[PDB]
Order: sequence, then C-alpha cells, then structure tokens
Amino acid sequence: HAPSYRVKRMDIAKNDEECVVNAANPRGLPGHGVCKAVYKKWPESFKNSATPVGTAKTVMCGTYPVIHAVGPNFSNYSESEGDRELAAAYREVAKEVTRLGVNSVAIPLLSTGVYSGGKDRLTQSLNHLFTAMDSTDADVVIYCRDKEWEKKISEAIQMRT
Ligand SMILES: [Ca+2]
Ligand SMILES: [Cl-]
Ligand SMILES: [Cl-]
Ligand SMILES: [Cl-]
Ligand SMILES: [Cl-]
Ligand SMILES: [Cl-]
Repeated sequence: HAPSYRVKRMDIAKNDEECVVNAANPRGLPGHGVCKAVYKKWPESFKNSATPVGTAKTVMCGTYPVIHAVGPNFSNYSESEGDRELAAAYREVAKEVTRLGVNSVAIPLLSTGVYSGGKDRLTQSLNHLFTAMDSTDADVVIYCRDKEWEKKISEAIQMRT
C-alpha cells in the first residue's frame, strides 16, 4: 500500500471506495447536487446527520460509512470566516477517515457547487483537502463533474508527485 490521490469525473454515488464524503448541508436535508445524489443512493445515512458548519458527522448505511461534511455557504459567510470553516470541515473528514480505518475514501470538493457564492473555488477547496488529507494513508479519490476541473485537479495531483 502506497497512499495515492486520484481524480475521476463521474457521479460520486457510483464510487468504488470503502466510504464516501457527502457535501452535506447543516440540517441533514436531501439538498442539491452531490448531496441529493448521496441522498438517493444512501438515504438511510441521513438519520440524525445534521451537524454544524465546519464539522463532519458519519452515519452508516448498512456497514457503508457516509461522512457528512458541512462546508460553508459563501453566500452567508465572509471570505475569511468561510475559508476557516472550509478548512475545518476537511480536518474533520481526515479525523473520521482515520477513525473508521478505511483503506480508501471518495471525496467531492466542498463548497464548490451551490455553496460557492458564485465563485470558482477549485484551488481553494482542493488545497484545503490536501492540507487535511496529506497526513492520512487512505487512498483518496476525488470526484468532480466538469471536464476542465478534472484536468486542473489532475494537474495539481501530478505536479506534487
Ligand atoms: Ca463552525
Ligand atoms: Cl494504495
Ligand atoms: Cl456518471
Ligand atoms: Cl442547503
Ligand atoms: Cl457546494
Ligand atoms: Cl466539478
């Protein structure tokens, strides 16, 4: 086992990893985008999944862990406070991945969809992902949907190797 990062452009509900990170909202609602796809595939994981901004809460669907990570909605937060909460959400993901003992995890880029406040946050969100996950030994598979984002994420992964 050599821990790795990979990126795939496809629906995270089809992931091939041992657990999934949901781009969750604080109230545990079905939501939109990635969150709604996670709700359709693992609805049982939404039982008592509500948790504050900047935190993560894991709920099992059977034995399959869904890590509900709540990034900030940048429409509501200032750039400085939102940046702090986004970094914090990813730190909580790293703790949960470690506690669960999984060999791999499927992760989306938090706060880059409807919580982005209308801005391109690929680099900001990806760099906070790396800051949290670099010290873990899980294989990390990042899921995206946009063709140009796939290329940019792949370039960012490859240039550190
Ligand atoms: Ca918070
Ligand atoms: Cl590996
Ligand atoms: Cl797909
Ligand atoms: Cl929401
Ligand atoms: Cl989002
Ligand atoms: Cl994307």
